Amino acid sequence: AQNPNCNIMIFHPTKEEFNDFDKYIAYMESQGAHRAGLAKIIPPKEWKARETYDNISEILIATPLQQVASGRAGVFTQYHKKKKAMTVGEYRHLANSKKYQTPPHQNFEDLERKYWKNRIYNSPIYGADISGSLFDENTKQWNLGHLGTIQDLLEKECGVVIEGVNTPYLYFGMWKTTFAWHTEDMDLYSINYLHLGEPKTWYVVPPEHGQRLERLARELFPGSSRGCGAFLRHKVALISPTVLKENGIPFNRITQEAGEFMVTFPYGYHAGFNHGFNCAEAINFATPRWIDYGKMASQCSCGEARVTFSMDAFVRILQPERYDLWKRGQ
Ligand SMILES: O=C(NCCCN1CCOCC1)c1cc(-c2nn[nH]n2)ccn1
Ligand SMILES: [Cl-]
Ligand code: NI
Ligand SMILES: [Zn+2]
Repeated sequence: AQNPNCNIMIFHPTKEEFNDFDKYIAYMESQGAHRAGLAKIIPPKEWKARETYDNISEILIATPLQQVASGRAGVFTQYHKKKKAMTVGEYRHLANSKKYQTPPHQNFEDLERKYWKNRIYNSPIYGADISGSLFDENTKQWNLGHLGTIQDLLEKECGVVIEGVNTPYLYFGMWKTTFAWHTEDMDLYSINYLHLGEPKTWYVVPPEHGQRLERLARELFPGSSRGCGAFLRHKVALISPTVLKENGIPFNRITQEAGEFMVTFPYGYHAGFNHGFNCAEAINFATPRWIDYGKMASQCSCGEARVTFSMDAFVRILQPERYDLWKRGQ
């Protein structure tokens, strides 16, 4: 079996290998990449996402979110407090101000130590899930706005015809901006491109051990767990690497730099944080291997995890027994 220890693998495709997205995902899986839950792809040197990031400051962040924590340094939840709209220009200036700027630090390890020690005592602000794309129209390989849609995959594999669209989203982050432990909706894949700015650190649990993380989260967040079996889909819970190690949870970590793609695989739980001002783009996608994960994915039906209208058809076709209850929760 390939990649039995479930290590995060890093790939360096040639321009020739970068010309067929689904073929290269399948190649990475033939080498065991999916067993880690996450892989890094470094594009060939000749490729570029866009020629210049001039004027990015004109994009509007309609509802910036302030991430307020509760709990202890290694085990906390975060809630989002809505802020007034700001442009990316205003947001970048805020990210770089004394209150929010990255602190002096020796290396990535020192910065990670500072994050887990101090995150709960600050409330960083970020822009999340902004529909849009920063790829140039003339970028033909790995353009997240021109990938095959999840609907077309489902129609090809199952012979069904469904409504819905699949479009990319932008994220603007700053030091300590945090993404909570989660898998994707319907346990889909995701792909994330870091367009500009400072790095993003990722943590990931192998899909074959995802239930261990779920059991620990129930133990550590008992009130939250009681409302909803699938409360990790609320995307509110953080658990540090030290606490994961104390409790025997298998995981890995890797840092993504500007110009690099990260792919998350079906049922790979992930979390992480930004080092400083940056801009990323992400979209969900599917392959034939995803279908059996989609059929078995847990659902939040308690109200909290309000989803996209695209997800209705996925539940309706793949999980008919669950559909009515899930709908009541929407
Ligand atoms: O999957 C993630 N977020 C949830 C997407 C919600 N769906 C459903 C609603 O429409 C947008 C897509 C995520 C975010 C980040 C991240 N990177 N920088 N900040 N956060 C990293 C890894 N995963
Ligand atoms: Cl700090
Ligand atoms: Ni994600
Ligand atoms: Zn719920």
